[PDB]
Amino acid sequence: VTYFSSRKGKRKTVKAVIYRFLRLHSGLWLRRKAGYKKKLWKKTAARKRRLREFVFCNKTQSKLLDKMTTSFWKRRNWYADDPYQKYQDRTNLKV
Amino acid sequence: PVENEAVAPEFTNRNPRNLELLAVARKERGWGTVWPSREFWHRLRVIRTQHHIEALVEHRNGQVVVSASTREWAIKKHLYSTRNVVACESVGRVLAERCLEAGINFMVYHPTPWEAASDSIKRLQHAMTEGGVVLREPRRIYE
Amino acid sequence: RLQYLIDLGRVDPTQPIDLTQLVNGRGVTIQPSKRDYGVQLVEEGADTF
Amino acid sequence: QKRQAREQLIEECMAKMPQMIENWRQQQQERREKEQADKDRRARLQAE
Amino acid sequence: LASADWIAEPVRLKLAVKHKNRINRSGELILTSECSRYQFRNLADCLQKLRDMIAEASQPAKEPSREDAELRRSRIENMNRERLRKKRISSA
Amino acid sequence: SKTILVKMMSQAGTGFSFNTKRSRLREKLTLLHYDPVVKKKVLFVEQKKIRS
Amino acid sequence: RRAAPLGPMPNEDIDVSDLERLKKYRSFDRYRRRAEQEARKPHWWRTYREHFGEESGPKDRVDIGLPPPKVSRTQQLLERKQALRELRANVEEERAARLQTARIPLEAVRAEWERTCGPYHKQRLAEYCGLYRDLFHGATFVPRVPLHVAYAVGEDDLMPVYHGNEVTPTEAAQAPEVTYEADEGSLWTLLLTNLDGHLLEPDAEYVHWLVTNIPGNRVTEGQETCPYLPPFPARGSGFHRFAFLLFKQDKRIDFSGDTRPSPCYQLAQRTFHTFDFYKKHQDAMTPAGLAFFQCRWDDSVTRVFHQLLDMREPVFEFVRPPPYHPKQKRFPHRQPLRYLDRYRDSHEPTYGIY
Amino acid sequence: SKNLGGKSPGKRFGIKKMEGHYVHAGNILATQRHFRWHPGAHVGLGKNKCLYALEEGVVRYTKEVYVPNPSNSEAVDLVTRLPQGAVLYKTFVHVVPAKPEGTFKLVAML
RNA sequence: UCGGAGUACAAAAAACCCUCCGAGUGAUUUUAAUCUAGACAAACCAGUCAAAAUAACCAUAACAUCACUUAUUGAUCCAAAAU
Ligand SMILES: [Mg+2]
Ligand SMILES: [Mg+2]
Ligand SMILES: [Mg+2]
Ligand SMILES: [Mg+2]
Ligand SMILES: [Mg+2]
Ligand SMILES: [Mg+2]
Repeated sequence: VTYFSSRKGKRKTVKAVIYRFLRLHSGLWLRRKAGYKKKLWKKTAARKRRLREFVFCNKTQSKLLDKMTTSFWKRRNWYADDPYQKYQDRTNLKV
Repeated sequence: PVENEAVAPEFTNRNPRNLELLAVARKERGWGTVWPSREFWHRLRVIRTQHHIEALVEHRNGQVVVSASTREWAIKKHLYSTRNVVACESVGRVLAERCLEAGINFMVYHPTPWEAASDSIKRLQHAMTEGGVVLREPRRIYE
Repeated sequence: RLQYLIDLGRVDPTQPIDLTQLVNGRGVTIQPSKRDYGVQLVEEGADTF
Repeated sequence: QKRQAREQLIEECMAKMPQMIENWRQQQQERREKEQADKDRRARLQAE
Repeated sequence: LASADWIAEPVRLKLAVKHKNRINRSGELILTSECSRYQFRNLADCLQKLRDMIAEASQPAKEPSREDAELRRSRIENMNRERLRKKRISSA
Repeated sequence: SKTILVKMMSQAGTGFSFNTKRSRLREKLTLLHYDPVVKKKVLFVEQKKIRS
Repeated sequence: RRAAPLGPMPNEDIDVSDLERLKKYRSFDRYRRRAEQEARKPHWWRTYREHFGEESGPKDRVDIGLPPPKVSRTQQLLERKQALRELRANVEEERAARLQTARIPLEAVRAEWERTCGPYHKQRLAEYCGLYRDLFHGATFVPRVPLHVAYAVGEDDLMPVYHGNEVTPTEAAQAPEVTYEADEGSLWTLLLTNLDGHLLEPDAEYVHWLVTNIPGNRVTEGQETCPYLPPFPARGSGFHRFAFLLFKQDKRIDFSGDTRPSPCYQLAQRTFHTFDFYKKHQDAMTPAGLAFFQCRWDDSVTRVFHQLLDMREPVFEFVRPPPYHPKQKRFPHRQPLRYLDRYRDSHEPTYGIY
Repeated sequence: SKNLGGKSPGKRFGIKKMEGHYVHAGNILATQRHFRWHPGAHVGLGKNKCLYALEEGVVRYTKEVYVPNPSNSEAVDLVTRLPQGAVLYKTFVHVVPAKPEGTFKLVAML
């Protein structure tokens, strides 16, 4: 990660994280299961469902992705017909 | 207001048969490894000794609900050779009539593979069905 | 929020209210460079409007 | 047009589905019967 | 329901015989909506329910189809209690 | 004895394929599978060979 | 570490050595019979019944009822043996049994069952339905005398009320006919009790028809303390139990506290406790007959609630406990995207300040 | 050398919930490779011989008799070869349900 | 690289160029779905179960089965597929 760029001196971001991850405004990150497109004929239906299902990331990976991504991707986003707009926020978090 | 309008919205129904009749009672799902499966509210149990024939309807706790036995004088004095296929059929008819009197209409029967292919108990099941008692106890709502 | 603006006087219903008027009354903020295409209407407080 | 073509093809292929499954079942039965008859003939000629 | 003059008499009678489970003792038919948090959507649902009731009570082509899974038990118990009911002795 | 990986498609007109392991010395593959597009018991026939 | 068993082990009796000289059972049915015979014994280890409610195991039930009929066992056995021998001597019955074409007079079978062993079956089914668990709370009786209750649906339609039957309020709207055998020298009391349906008190039950001082069989000429009230179960909570209890009494009992008025449409007065009733009339009354049936809600209950009782119809529903969910974590690990939907208050988008 | 492939991590086959533990539906009570604990009341059996509670309640462990399925040939043969006084005993895991099925609440007084 | 047994005797885990078995697949038809509570295990990636509800067959089961059944298998990216 480039903490200080050469042209503008800002902090760059890695494109792999934005290509294979999605950040919700609540701080959670969204990702796909590894191996969900490899050798589907060799796997059970339940295993295939688990592979196809979306999963979250814990605190360590979330902090790593936050460090590796710029604050532009942490903004509040109001897309038209956004499927994840309902998941953007958090409710009933007794902490 | 009217003295009779008091409701106490938390109504308690003390009848033990209530949930079984509504088919929302807790069936005893489970074992799977041993036989027979104990997932029922009422079960038919046919005991064929070398002398007498006794058909029980048992609840999941093991108590006897209604029974029809060749040892009973009513069937003994009216029926000859209480071990026959006709004896099994008569016991089944009497048990079906008694179940109709008792208000029970659904029960499970789980015979052995060599018992389901017999002549006496095949006709016993036929008589039980013709008497109004139907097997295959209904599926539990929200099982 | 629209009701809050109107009753605090930031925007006036007597005149036609546009996105310009909302921006002037500080009811909404629009950033065109962030691919924003304007203001949409939701029904969060439609019961007391 | 694509939706209507898809629906038409689905209906046309489903209209012959009982016939296709019956034909497949009869073909499998014929193959099994032929194999059994061949084995029976071989056993009968070898037993004598 | 009996004072509702915007519907036909046969439709009113069909409503009274079909939806008698939700009719108060005073004859006031009552509909309830709970789904949405907005009273506007709740009234939309109530009016849609009323429209469906009016349509099903006004259409004479209704065959009154019923399910089987939840009614097999009722049919079996009705037949079995009728078997005992078949006793025919004069009384009273 | 080497197996064969064969991709079989539905005969219900709808496009629906699935892969199955088969024996090389067997005939053309034809089974009765379940199609979720039409939600029915559908005859599936062999069309393609993917992997040996 | 080894510990000593707290009692005899199950298979410690048979000898391990010389197994070939020990007889075996070759029948799965025989093994099943032996296993079920052993499973009913009170073992010293933690068994299934103790954890799943054998209902306190043995219970010394207080018997409040008439003495059993004293029958000469020797002569009864002799007559039964003679009847069996006479039936066995017939050749046509043997031919029918061999040819599998034989019928039974079910009416006579039912009559004999009621005469000899019907009381015990009725008592055990009343145990199973919990009549004594709510009427006396500690006491079971044997319904020695029969009790045939029948509702009239019309001119030619009669619905019997057997032990555990299902009779609808439409059939039970009118007063039923009760028949039992008794000489013209005794007095009886009939009490119809609703065990379930009291709105306020769970430990209390309703009275529907209480008639006392019945001379012999004639129930109509006996004075009715409480007039008949058609059953009124709730729409939601269904299958209430209604029990006709028949008591035999010696003295001419008169009571002014349990007397009910002719209208008797007040549920406050229609609140009963059979325990206290039998405590009050324990000296003379002794229960001898019992006939209970189930009753659910139908269209006729609304009329009873509205016209007779002058109340609105209460409607119930079988609500289920909410599903259990664990504490929501700040960072769920490997949980599906729908994890946030399990704790959503409502399916409505909420804009806080926008 | 001559001994290869002997390294393999443990599969954590053991007992999860003990007697008196309050569990909910779907909780895995125990996992095993061979049939050590048999499911009893309100305990299912997964295809990998794991035991999971079907109802919410208290876990119990009981010694009970063993009546095998008549279709299981090996167990049937063992049963027929058992002597006249021998009865098989096994350890079963049960769940005693604590939460009632439901309550009759008033909806509307019509 | 993966699985089984002892070391590691009784919840779990536990190493060596420690002592032995194996696995890199075969045969058959019951061709074995979707969705979702709650749990096992685990640094992470991965692996496991699974109640209720829906589509097609008894109008009563479907976990594909067997070979000690446990291992019989490989992540991104990229290439060929064409849904
Ligand atoms: Mg903005
Ligand atoms: Mg005797
Ligand atoms: Mg090892
Ligand atoms: Mg290791
Ligand atoms: Mg854990
Ligand atoms: Mg299911």
